[PDB]
Amino acid sequence: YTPSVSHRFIASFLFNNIPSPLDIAFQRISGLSRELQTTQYSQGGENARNVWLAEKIQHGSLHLERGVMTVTPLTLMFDRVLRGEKAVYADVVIMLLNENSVPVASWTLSNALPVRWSTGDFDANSNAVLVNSLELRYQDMRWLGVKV
Amino acid sequence: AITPEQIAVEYPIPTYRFVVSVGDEQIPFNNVSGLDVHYDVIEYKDGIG
Repeated sequence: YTPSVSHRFIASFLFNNIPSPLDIAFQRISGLSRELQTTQYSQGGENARNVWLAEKIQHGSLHLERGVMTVTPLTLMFDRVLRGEKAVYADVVIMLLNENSVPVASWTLSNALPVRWSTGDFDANSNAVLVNSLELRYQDMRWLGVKV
Repeated sequence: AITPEQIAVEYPIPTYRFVVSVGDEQIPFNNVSGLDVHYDVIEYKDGIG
């Protein structure tokens, strides 16, 4: 029942089934969520119970943060999409690592689409690292591993 | 050889002899403190350093 910490993790981007070795270190990755959308229905003479009807499944978004660094294949893909060129997809694998760098839990995302790139403010009074914020919207999520 | 008139001109002054006037009346006191002047500092930094 021993729990797992949340400060050791790795993410790998696959462009055309080719992993990017320079895009594995990130300052923060947002949590992944799935929701089953439902609507509540009420009968005629049923005034004491509730009925919930299932519908499609909604996936969340993937947010990452990273400092300013040398140009990498992930950066080039994001720039191309946000420059008005043809949209392209990418596959992401998020892994939670243990003390031996073995992924105890892993999540894979299919057909992730870059949709937002943002950067932090230029503050003359600050003591901080300039941080890029990226967000992607993917089609499907399914996890693999011995823990979850 | 140091003359008393030299001491009154060159030597520093002690603290223990003083007279206090409150309003238009003089009152003998034992201790007086707190006569300090303070200012704030306004700063401005820009991008070019």
